[PDB]
Amino acid sequence: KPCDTMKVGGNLDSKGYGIATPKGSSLGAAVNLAVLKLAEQGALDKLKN
Amino acid sequence: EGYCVDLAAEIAKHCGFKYKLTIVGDGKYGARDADTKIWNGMVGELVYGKADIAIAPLTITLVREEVIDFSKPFMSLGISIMIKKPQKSKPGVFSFLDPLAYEIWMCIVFAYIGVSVVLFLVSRFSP
Amino acid sequence: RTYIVTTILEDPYVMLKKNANQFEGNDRYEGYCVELAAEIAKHVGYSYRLEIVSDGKYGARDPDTKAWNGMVGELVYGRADVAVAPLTITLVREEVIDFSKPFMSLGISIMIKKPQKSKPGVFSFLDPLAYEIWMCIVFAYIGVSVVLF
Amino acid sequence: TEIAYGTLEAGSTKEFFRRSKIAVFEKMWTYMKSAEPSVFVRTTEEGMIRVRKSKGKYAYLLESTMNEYIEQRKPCDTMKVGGNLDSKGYGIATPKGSALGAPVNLAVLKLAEQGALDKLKAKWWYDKGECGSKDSGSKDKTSALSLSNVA
Amino acid sequence: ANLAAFLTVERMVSPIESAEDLSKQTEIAYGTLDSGSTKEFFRRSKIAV
Ligand SMILES: O=c1[nH]c2cc(C(F)(F)F)c(N3CCOCC3)cc2n(CP(=O)(O)O)c1=O
Ligand SMILES: O=c1[nH]c2cc(C(F)(F)F)c(N3CCOCC3)cc2n(CP(=O)(O)O)c1=O
Repeated sequence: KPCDTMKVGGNLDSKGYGIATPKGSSLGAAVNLAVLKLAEQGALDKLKN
Repeated sequence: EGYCVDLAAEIAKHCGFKYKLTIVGDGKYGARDADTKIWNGMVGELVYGKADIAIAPLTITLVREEVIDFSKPFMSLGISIMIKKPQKSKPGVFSFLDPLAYEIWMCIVFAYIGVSVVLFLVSRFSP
Repeated sequence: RTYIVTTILEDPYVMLKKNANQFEGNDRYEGYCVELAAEIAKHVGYSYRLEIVSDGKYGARDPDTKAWNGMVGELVYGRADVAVAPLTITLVREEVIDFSKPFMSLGISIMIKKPQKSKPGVFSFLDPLAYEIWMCIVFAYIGVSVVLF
Repeated sequence: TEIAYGTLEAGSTKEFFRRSKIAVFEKMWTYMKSAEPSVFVRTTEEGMIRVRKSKGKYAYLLESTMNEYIEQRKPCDTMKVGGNLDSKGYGIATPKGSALGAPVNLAVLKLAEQGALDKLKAKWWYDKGECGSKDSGSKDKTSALSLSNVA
Repeated sequence: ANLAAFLTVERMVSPIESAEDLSKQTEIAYGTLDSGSTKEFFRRSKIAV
């Protein structure tokens, strides 16, 4: 609200948020596999919608 | 509740471990001072062991890779332009010559003068 | 030591040079990934060697034979060191080889015929009624003038 | 339903539209799987022939980088609309157990933060192409009337 | 006919479409945040635009 603005044009740079983990952690590779699994199944686009 | 809550729920579903939704103390993302060289926020919680994993929109930079690791980005984004929605503005005096033309009216007036010259040349040269 | 860099002929990433018969070494090609690997070798400081894959395949695991082909299979069986190519980061490829962070994100768009301003002149004037009602209008005009005279 | 649309006959695009969960894209995959005739093509150039010989009656779906590259090539008669449908991205590959992948990723982040990658994009996409400038607003905002009727 | 065409649809359009539209004009201004990585991006840029 109040639905009064709009965004035009494409993106200007290559930005991206990802899951952070400390170095030397054993869970980073299964977390990355879970991120890839959620990306390929389109559930992230469903949550985006 | 929100996006990252369901994201952590999907992480715990597809990985099978208990989680603990905690809040950062200072409310900062992460920054390294030039003097103390001490990271703050969620970055400082991950470096100094105050946190275990951070599920939050943190910007993946080179200076943050030097202390901790990062996964692949789930949602890409970029720098955008914010303007207001163009509503109806008062057009005013420009409304009179607004439709069909901006320059062709002068051609209409010049052809009017030319046809008037032709009419005077025909009508006032018969004797 | 030396290092093997593999890629595939794709535009504009790997393109044939004009004097390809008159060139030698890694400078026989040109494009995006060539200068990308040049910047990587500049910021790291190692010698490389540009290679071309044989089968023309990117990477795929045949489930009957449980075998990978292309540059993925070249990296698994040790035929290459670092693959510098636009290879799609999928779930099935993470389990066999590692990947860096994505440098250029992309998506799926729509390609259309891109119509231009094809607006003709006099032929657009007699559009809205017909090109044949006007002749009947002129014929009825001259007929009514004959009636009046 | 007038202007048709198609994808490539084999590849991860067909696996994406086939295994989609959105009902809109599900109806798209149902229409492209039940079209008469087949909207699928074998190569990219076959899709270019199928688009250019339809005069605005057929569209082709592809990657955004390839679409922006073809848009910047001759005869400069294509254009790309809409946002990205998926969060796809390419990265530098290395085998598992290699000691070089993390310094390669450090170099990738260094080239991304210094903006040299966007400079290479502007070099090999905008400057190398045979089309005009990125602003195609030459008589693309005609407010009132074409002057050809008046002429 | 054309005045009825204007009074029929009333399709309001945007004056700014691309990122080059900001450099193309000077009447409408534009800004970023006073401190942050956005200022580091626009400060250390190499593109003349
Ligand atoms: O790993 C893959 N990487 C790919 C990379 C690219 C490119 F964009 F050139 F980098 C392409 N193209 C896009 C469309 O025009 C033809 C070439 C296809 C790829 N495919 C086949 P997919 O299965 O259809 O995605 C892969 O499998
Ligand atoms: O690591 C960082 N992550 C950030 C993440 C976000 C958000 F998008 F909310 F996730 C934002 N915002 C963008 C606009 O809405 C307000 C907050 C700022 C961030 N900043 C500050 P920057 O340096 O100016 O980018 C960081 O430093």
